[PDB]
Amino acid sequence: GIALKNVGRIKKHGRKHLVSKNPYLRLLVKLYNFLARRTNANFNKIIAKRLIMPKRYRPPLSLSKLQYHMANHPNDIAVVVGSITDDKRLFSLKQLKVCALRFTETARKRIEDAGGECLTFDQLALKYPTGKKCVLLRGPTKARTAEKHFGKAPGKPKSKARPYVRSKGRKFEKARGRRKSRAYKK
Amino acid sequence: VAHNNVLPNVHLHKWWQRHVRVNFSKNIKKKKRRLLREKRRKANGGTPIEKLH
Amino acid sequence: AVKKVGKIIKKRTKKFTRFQSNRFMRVKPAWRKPRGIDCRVRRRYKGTNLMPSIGYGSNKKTKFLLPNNKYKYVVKNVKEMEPLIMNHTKYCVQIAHNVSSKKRKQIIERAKQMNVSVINAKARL
Amino acid sequence: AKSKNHTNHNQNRKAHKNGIKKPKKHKFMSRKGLDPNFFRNQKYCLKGIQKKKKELKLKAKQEKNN
Amino acid sequence: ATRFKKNRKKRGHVSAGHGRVGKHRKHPGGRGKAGGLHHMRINFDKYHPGYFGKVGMRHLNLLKNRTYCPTINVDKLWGLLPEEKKKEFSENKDIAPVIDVTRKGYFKVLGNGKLKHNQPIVVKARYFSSVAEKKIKAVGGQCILVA
RNA sequence: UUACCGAUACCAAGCCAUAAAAAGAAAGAAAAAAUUUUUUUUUAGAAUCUUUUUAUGAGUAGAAAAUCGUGGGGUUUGUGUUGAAGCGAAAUACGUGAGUUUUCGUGGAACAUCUCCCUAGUGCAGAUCUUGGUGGAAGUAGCAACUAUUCAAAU
RNA sequence: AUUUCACUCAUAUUAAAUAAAAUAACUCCAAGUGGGCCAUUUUUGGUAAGCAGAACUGGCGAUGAGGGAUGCUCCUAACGC
RNA sequence: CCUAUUAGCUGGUUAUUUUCGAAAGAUCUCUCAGGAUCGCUGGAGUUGAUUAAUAUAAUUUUACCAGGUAGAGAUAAUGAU
RNA sequence: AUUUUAAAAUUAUUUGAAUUUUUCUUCUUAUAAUUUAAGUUGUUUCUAUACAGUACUUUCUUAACCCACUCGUCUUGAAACACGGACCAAGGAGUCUAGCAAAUGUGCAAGUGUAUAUGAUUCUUUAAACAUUUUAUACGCAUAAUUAAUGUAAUAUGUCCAUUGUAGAUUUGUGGUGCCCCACUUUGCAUACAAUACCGGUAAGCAA
RNA sequence: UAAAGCUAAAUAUAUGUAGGAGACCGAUAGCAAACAAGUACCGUGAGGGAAAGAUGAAAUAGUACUCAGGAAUGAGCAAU
Ligand SMILES: [Mg+2]
Ligand SMILES: [Mg+2]
Ligand SMILES: [Mg+2]
Ligand SMILES: [Mg+2]
Ligand SMILES: [Mg+2]
Ligand SMILES: [Mg+2]
Ligand SMILES: [Mg+2]
Ligand SMILES: [Mg+2]
Ligand SMILES: [Mg+2]
Ligand SMILES: [Mg+2]
Ligand SMILES: [Mg+2]
Ligand SMILES: [Mg+2]
Ligand SMILES: [Mg+2]
Ligand SMILES: [Mg+2]
Ligand SMILES: [Mg+2]
Ligand SMILES: [Mg+2]
Ligand SMILES: [Mg+2]
Ligand SMILES: [Mg+2]
Ligand SMILES: [Mg+2]
Ligand SMILES: [Mg+2]
Ligand SMILES: [Mg+2]
Ligand SMILES: [Mg+2]
Ligand SMILES: [Mg+2]
Ligand SMILES: [Mg+2]
Ligand SMILES: [Mg+2]
Ligand SMILES: [Mg+2]
Ligand SMILES: [Mg+2]
Ligand SMILES: [Mg+2]
Ligand SMILES: [Mg+2]
Ligand SMILES: [Mg+2]
Ligand SMILES: [Mg+2]
Ligand SMILES: [Mg+2]
Ligand SMILES: [Mg+2]
Repeated sequence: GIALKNVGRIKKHGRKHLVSKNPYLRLLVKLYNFLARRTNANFNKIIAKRLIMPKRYRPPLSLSKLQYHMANHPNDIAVVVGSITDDKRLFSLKQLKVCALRFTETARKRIEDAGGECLTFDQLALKYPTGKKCVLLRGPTKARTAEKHFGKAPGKPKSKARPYVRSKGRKFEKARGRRKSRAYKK
Repeated sequence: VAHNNVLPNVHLHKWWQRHVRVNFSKNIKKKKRRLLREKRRKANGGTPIEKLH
Repeated sequence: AVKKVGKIIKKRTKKFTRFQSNRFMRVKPAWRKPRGIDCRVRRRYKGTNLMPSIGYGSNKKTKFLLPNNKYKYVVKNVKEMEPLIMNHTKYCVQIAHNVSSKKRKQIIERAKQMNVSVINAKARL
Repeated sequence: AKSKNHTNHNQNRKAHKNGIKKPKKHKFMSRKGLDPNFFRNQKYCLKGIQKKKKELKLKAKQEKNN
Repeated sequence: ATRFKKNRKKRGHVSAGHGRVGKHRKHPGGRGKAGGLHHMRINFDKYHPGYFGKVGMRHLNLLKNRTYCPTINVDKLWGLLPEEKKKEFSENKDIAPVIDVTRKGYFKVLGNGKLKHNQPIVVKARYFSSVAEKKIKAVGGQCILVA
């Protein structure tokens, strides 16, 4: 015998392969695995990892937030591993160069009308092999509604979690345990 | 009940099996209805079967 | 008991019979894993039936070879045995059970022309 | 009818299964109920500092473009 | 599909995954929402705090059509126009648009966001909030009440 | 005080599997037998893939992955009066295993699909389990109330 | 108190030693369990008990192999071929 | 016939190999053969480390802190003698 | 098919210096070979000048030597003087529907889902498939919260700008050791910890 | 605009009768009943209620003749 933990074997804690079956995505995975291996650049490793993640870890990015992130980076390229969407709250748009996995129709029209362009990842592999003058960006990953129920249970003192309820009103879970007048508040 | 779920609400406490209705013929019926209102037109012989509202 | 002829080594030759299959005839000899408290075969008492395990596995380099030292491919008609003209020194053919005598004669006389061996070229004769 | 009623056999074996965890050692804590009349003044101080900093930033943005 | 169900994995085992000592008996704690306030109290308290008791006034015959009122913020107010029509109002300084939000299904104009500086606009609606009305007056516009 | 004998534990080497690692997506001739002529064998490049290195392997209740088999459906491409399915006995056969494959005999009319998918009334040693058939006990227990039968003939 | 600016505190042997220390930290969804017993040492009730009740460790349960003739708990030692 | 009424209780619960691996404590309960809830376990997924470092440790060393058990006392207090 | 190379060792000729003064004395200071390097090679015989023999492979049967209590179940504890099981064949037990959530795959995205119907040169199959009424208000969920409630409703017009700080992925410019890691410089995603402003309710102060 | 009245269509159909079809069952299955099945049989009565399909293409080929035996039945140099 011998006194090891998890005997002599090393633990890893994440996703290892694609689950999706889109042939084009499989070709992309092959390409960026090759690029990551043969030029250890830390730019292609991260991209090779990000396009393996599940849907909830590839959130969309709005046009306005993308323009805000690129304000001090003229004539550079923004790289997103998600979709980018339109934003009616903006009045005007600048000229931008953006590579993303998907664009919506309105966002694609607005970008090209200002003189910009939209890129796929196989073109970025051909023009910026090691990511020179490229900026990696992510969207908000904890803005989903499901994350509002996680954390401390609703009922523990000073929590912020939403409850699961049929509907909302004065008759739906507002009496005992949420006000001092019925025996205690939270 | 034991987990973080919503509290249950289902109204299944009477003899609910006697009156259940699966709809197998919602397109057969519309074919039948179309043929009847088309048969009416050939008997009106030129006048329409609608009325002004 | 280890058996070895050339480079092929077999780590055991006897079957793993099911526990209690020699005493009750409603119990068939095909191996089933014993579950249930107080077994004496699940608990590895000495003197009873052994259990199979991955340790008896065969060498990857000699895992499916026959004593002929070739792999076996089973054919049903003439057109299926044409991919063997490129790899005739590593494969041998065997004719399926449900083909008629007339079909068998042709399969055999083509295998002879291709210089591939036939495992059961004596049946229905 | 009678049974056991207390022991803590096995308890710290389970406790040390996933180690003894420590607090997370953050940098800032919340001054919610803490000493009043001293942190309101601190708010005033930081407002003055921020006003000065942003006035300088605006000024520089004004000259640099001429 | 019955092909991928978890029960097929336990087909040779005795207890079907429910344990030797504590079996799978039928309703060992009650039916439905039975034991709450007695022996299900902790689950109720930590997952649904304010469940017991009543509060408020009764409304005997509601008629929800009387208080239907969808809203729109001043953020989304220039976005209702097409981009080409949004464009010419920037160059020309003599003309402003007049927008009727009740033709789009909105009833009350609400005041979150920012309007473009010195870009006048005229808005029609049934209700306005104070902040929204001030923000419309600031860039040189006017609010009009309809019915 | 010495020698010796003795574990599934310790040491060295082979093999199976699990975990981790070093690498690979810009391809060219090697022997032997034959008297500078012929003949054999090979001449690889599937990404959950291919080579190579190290450490490790107990398990009830419980959880997960990969794999084996059954009735029926879509696609593909097959067997059969020169004998299908099924059944009996087997095998210089393959697999750690569930199993797969084949020979002989019987049989007399249909049977597959592993190319990839869909679907379910889909896998038994037990429940004083259900229905049907069959044993040892065994040529054994037993064939005991009601007084009682005999001689000769016919058929 | 905070905000700036200037100067300066060992590091290649790491502000004492040792470390198959990142086999780490965190979030989510769920199973089984909630009758225990035993040994050395401390210890309460009882004349005592293979009795009843506690403490710290290690076991048996959930576990086979060599030894104690024999033996759920003792000694050596934990398990691919 | 309603009716396949209800059962916190007895009995049963169907192929293979490989990997990880428990609890029989605790709080509330018309609760004591039950249950919810925390603890112990599996799976999924991010963030990190891959730089013989730092985070880290059922271990020591150096500096400092808190204690009234084994012992002792009866001429020091209390209570025995 | 180009780390069974390099190096190292050995042997025989050499180019020079030591010292231990020598047929294994040292220092690859020049070429050739060899292995002790760079995980087993060779010679004879037999099977045999065979075609299934009494030999070789394989499956059954029967001995020996060592070892081996009856399975399933409840239980701290089962070979038990604990319960079920005389034998064999067929049958035999976590499924269906509603409603919610988490995880994952797919489509579109501030929107999304063509309800009931209607249309068509749809009509064995077809009870399928196809279509949508010739500055465009059916309905659900989402896009805004909070209060018993009358109700009220998210920086603010100085600038289409997008609140503040600490750590932090990626990018920009110099130098260090080997595209990587460091020391400065530039930018500052996700997220963690805090600060600030504003909206609904309640206190406090003032109040036509 | 109460204390009198009538009235098609769009809706339903575990019954009766006819027609068509299915990723349904295949003689311990499917209706209790694939057959002289609500039949045989049980109960004073209200009621209860089964088991049981297959020679061969053709019997318009269902076994002629002989021997043994009281007969059943067996055997053949004999027969579909
Ligand atoms: Mg080991
Ligand atoms: Mg074998
Ligand atoms: Mg046991
Ligand atoms: Mg198990
Ligand atoms: Mg059970
Ligand atoms: Mg000795
Ligand atoms: Mg194991
Ligand atoms: Mg079926
Ligand atoms: Mg078959
Ligand atoms: Mg079944
Ligand atoms: Mg069966
Ligand atoms: Mg059986
Ligand atoms: Mg009998
Ligand atoms: Mg007798
Ligand atoms: Mg219990
Ligand atoms: Mg042990
Ligand atoms: Mg003894
Ligand atoms: Mg019942
Ligand atoms: Mg383990
Ligand atoms: Mg019990
Ligand atoms: Mg137990
Ligand atoms: Mg007992
Ligand atoms: Mg037992
Ligand atoms: Mg006894
Ligand atoms: Mg019992
Ligand atoms: Mg019995
Ligand atoms: Mg989802
Ligand atoms: Mg609703
Ligand atoms: Mg106000
Ligand atoms: Mg006044
Ligand atoms: Mg009337
Ligand atoms: Mg039919
Ligand atoms: Mg029947």
